[PDB]
Amino acid sequence: ARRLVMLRHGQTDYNVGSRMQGQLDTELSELGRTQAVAAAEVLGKRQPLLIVSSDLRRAYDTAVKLGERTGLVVRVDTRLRETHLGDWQGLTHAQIDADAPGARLAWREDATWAPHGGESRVDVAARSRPLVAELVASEPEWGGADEPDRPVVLVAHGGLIAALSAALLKLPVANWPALGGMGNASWTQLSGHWDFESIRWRLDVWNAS
Amino acid sequence: ARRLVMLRHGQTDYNVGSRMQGQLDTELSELGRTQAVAAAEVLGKRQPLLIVSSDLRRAYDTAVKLGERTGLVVRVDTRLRETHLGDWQGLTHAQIDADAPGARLAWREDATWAPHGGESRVDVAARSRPLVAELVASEPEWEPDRPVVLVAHGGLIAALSAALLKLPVANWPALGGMGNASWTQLSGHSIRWRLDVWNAS
Ligand code: VN3
Ligand code: VN3
Repeated sequence: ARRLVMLRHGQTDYNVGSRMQGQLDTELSELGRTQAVAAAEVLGKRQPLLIVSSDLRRAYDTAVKLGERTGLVVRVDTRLRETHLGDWQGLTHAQIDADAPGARLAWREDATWAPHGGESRVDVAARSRPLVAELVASEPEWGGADEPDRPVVLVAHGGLIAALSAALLKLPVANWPALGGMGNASWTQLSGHWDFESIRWRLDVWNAS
Repeated sequence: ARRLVMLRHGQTDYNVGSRMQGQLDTELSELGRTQAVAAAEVLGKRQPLLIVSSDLRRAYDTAVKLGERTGLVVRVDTRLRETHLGDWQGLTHAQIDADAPGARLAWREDATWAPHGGESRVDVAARSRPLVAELVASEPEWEPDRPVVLVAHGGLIAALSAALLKLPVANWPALGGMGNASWTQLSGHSIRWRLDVWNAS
């Protein structure tokens, strides 16, 4: 079995202000940096095989602390970026609700709906799922005989993680909103048991702190 | 929206020996009581509204440590019992696999399959889900972030959670087994449930 760990970036100042980011490249807050230190310790002990991060700095900075704790290089991939949120980037929840009452809630319940200029959950899965497939192909050590519990660690964002997870689990799109919201520096683990499609993923942990 | 928290029982002696329990009333082990304390600590802080426990002692006792921690009567409902596992109750993994090779694994992948004499995951969801809807009706208070806590079992939690999420039966095996004294949180916003936490320790 292949263990896949997915870590949401630590707290940013925008998170503190309930302000939407998307692919705006915001900074970790001080608290966010200490969160990343704490998470690296926990995940470091699990002895990751590999670290792949979103190139957005809030994720990348989170990933670098795990790299320091484990002596692994941090690989970077734009396909792990958070959902592009188009017109909503830079606005707060309150601001969005004032303009479009009910649009946020509606967005949340429809995995095919994108904000104007942005991405849907389905779009994000379409870019991120093949990356997991590439790592299955490129990392023979993963779930291999020697050390089969050593996880691949993807460091990213909450939207990306829900989308990628639902897609790996092969939930129908209509059910993707069943997956909730990750905490800052919280993680999710899937296991892939066994062609890439033949892999059967299950959810071991959603949103551990 | 309403928070629903579901806690699996602490470790039993049967768990250490990979021995199936079902609705056999087995006991918490030493380590299991310890686990139940620690979990009581964490979950007490979220200021639970109310507690329902399976009447099985491994679950009931687990619930008690939280009840003590926060001062509420641990309500009991037999509808929170673990999957009845028929012929498998009392048998070990090694034992089941020797008699019916591949049945145990295949069972995990089919929410509709029951051990002979026992219940399927679909059966378990149908009997336990009415308890949640009853608590929706009979409990006005739903401070709306205070959680309702169900203390129960790994099978029951997976099945009930999948049913609340309205996952298709075919996808119910997407949910992996809960750790001992680990918990899950659903949020209900008919109501649409989402998964906030699966198998936190
Ligand atoms: O705040 V995020 O990009 O998960
Ligand atoms: O082994 V338990 O009844 O979840």
